[PDB]
Amino acid sequence: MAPERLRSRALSAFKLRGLLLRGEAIKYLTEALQSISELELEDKLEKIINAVEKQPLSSNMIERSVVEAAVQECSQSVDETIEHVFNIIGAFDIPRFVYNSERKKFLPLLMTNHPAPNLFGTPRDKAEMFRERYTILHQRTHRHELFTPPVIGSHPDESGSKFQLKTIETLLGSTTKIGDAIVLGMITQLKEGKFFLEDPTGTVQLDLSKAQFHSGLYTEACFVLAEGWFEDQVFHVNAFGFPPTEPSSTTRAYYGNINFFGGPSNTSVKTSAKLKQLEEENKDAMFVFLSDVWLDQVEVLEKLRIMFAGYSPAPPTCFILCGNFSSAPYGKNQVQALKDSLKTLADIICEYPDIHQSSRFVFVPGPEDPGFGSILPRPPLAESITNEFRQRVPFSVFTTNPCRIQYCTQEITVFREDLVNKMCRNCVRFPSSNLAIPNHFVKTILSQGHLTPLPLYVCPVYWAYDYALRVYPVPDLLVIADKYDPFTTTNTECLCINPGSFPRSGFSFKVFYPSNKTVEDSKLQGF
Amino acid sequence: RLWALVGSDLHCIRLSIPRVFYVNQRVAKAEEGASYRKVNRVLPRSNMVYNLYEYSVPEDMYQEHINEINAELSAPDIEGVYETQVPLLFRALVHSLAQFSYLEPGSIRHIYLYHHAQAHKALFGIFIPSQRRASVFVLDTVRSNQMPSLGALYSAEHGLLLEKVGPELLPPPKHTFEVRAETDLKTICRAIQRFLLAYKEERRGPTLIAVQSSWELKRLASEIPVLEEFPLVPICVADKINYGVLDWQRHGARRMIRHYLNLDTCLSQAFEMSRYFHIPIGNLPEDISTFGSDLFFARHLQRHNHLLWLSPTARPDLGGKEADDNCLVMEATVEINSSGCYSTVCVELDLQNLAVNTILQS
Repeated sequence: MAPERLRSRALSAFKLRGLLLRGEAIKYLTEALQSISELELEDKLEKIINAVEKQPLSSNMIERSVVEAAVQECSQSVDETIEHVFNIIGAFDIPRFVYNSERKKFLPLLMTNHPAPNLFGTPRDKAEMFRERYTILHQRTHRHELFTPPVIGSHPDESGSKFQLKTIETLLGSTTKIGDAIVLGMITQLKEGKFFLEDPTGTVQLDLSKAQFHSGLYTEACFVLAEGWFEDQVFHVNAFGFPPTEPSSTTRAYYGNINFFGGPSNTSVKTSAKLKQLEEENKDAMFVFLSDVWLDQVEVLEKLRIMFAGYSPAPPTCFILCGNFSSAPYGKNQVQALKDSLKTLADIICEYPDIHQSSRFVFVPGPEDPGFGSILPRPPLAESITNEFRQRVPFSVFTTNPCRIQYCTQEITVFREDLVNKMCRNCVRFPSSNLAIPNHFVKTILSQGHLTPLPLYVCPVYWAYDYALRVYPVPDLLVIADKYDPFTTTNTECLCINPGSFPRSGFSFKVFYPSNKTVEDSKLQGF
Repeated sequence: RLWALVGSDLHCIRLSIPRVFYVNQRVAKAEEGASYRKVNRVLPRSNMVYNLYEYSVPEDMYQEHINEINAELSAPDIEGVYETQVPLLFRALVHSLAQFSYLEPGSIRHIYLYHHAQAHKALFGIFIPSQRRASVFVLDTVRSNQMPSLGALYSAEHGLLLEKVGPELLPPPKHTFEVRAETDLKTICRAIQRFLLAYKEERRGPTLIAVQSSWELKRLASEIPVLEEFPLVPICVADKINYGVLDWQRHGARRMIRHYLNLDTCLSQAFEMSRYFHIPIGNLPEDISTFGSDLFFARHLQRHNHLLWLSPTARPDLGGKEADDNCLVMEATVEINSSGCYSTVCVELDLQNLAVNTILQS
């Protein structure tokens, strides 16, 4: 085709749509379109212009990179992809949204006055953690059926389905011995035995002589609906309860499909037709999850060899190895032992090259593993430890703890901490045994909407990064890796699972199939 | 397995003890013993002030039956959640016991051996008083052999202290030698296994192996099977020798032959330590050496019963930790800085052993 007419028509095609091409962009475009004639040229131009406009364009002027991506997408090249299909997101990479009350909308921080998060936070940020936790739970609470009736919704007035809400500052006043007060607030043992409630407006004593408590494991720093009456600067509790939990369908139906989970997608990955198709392109799309994988033990390494033997047929897309990787985490000794662990793991992986090229391997280190273990979100394992594994197994990613894994349209959260024991020791009211403890824990986590519903000295967190620990909206998987007990539970279209601790589960572990969201037990105890 | 001394070299028996868990409940939860006996050991409940629990009276008890907890954590002495773990070692039997004076732990016959090594020159060392055959077996300079293994393994030097600390050895010490050698990964350990199994039958089979040091590859546990006891004859790694190894004026006379007398040194040291806490040949001293203080303190905390002690990798004997109490760990030394000199003297004083002096006043 004539280069001058091809250039003129391509420039005109972009110009009529209001787009300007730089010299490199138009040159590359003419080279890419040189093999096409008038039977296809204009349709090709319209298609690639649509591909350009789909991208996050910041200006009418187009660099060569944008048209490169557009024409490559027009030429496919996304067949059997891993990008857009499987992402591991570090906790520091999660977008920092903030809920604005006047707009009643989540805004990204670039659209606000909020500063960037950093470890050495201000005195304000320490309060901002709990203030934002209250804010998210507050906007969650007021959208429940407890909301006031509409305009003459009932001929007699109703008290918000008998669940009308108030804050602490409102009842510090004329409302003495009002028998129907309900307040959202944080439980605190602000004096020993003399518990208090707190919200962003103020504080008040809790007379919890009767608790009448709904199922859930109550601790200090838990936010609760305290139902009771007020007298003598004391809130006399009639009942305690958590705020009701939302499904992600409800949350995204209200706020739209914002990508709260993070990752490359601008929208929530749960709503995408192409990604819905790519999720099911492999009927046995599959992942494996383990924890406390003590590779400083020869026994763990040999049993891992047997597990690779067992999953040579139908290998996963990725193996997920949660942390506390060591029998003996005790410093320099374990730095060298983890180097040896990863050398031996690379040897084993090269002894199964089919699994090496078929599966990825990701690591979520625990609080006891070497490095900045004790404060969350933990950074990844030290790069000097990983370096040989980086070059010998490029099909692997050491990442933060917690980390967010996305597989196509589904949301997986991975977090290593022995939190059930922490929660039950910081318990305010010993729960009823009729519901199992992992169900109590999962209900508490989902209702509190946070991975660490405990005081800061119980769960040390970098203050400005506390949003990364937030469970909101509810994901597809809560992979809470914990010594306590391997388990599987579910609520609000999530499956909340624990792979246990591999040396103490008798070397049992978990398997997950996102194509049908099923979970299977690797019951390989005699392996 | 308990290893002990008849008039011959050694004898042994297989035994077990009820390994205490302070389960802290027989009332609702129970197992095959109602062992709420004689509740007195108050110190874990006192250690737990770092963990902050109330009313905390001492204990309730039962055997370690399985590798799993009663997760419905509770107690009848006063209700709460507790460690319950203690029995990290067995120190005396339960189901007869002597006074354990006159412990006289020196068995008479043994083979002598040594493991210290360069990666390229590994010095597997046989050298004994009866047999003149010795060894410096293997090196990765395969074209040659370790040269001082004759002319300095033969020390040409017998120390006068041999005649003083000698009665713990049956034949007199004797330090003239000849050697043999090998080089292949298949042959060294396998051959030495066969050698030592045959060597012991010169003394007749049941014997200790007096390994003078295990500085190579921690060849104390990582050795081929012993068939009987491994005593803690190895010296700690004091001579951290990693140079080119042929400097045997020290690396042969002192490192090999004078460290024969370190048999008598280490063993007599361990024996006289056992006079104070009755564990001779498997005792911790010259390592961190805490077992003297730890086990005396434990048995005194049995005399007035308080606690047999836990020992995690970190410090304490208690559960969940409030970090505010750790802030002291997270974070008198005055310099009066008289840069003028006034009542001119040799300005000086120096003070020692102040820690053991401190405790006396309270």
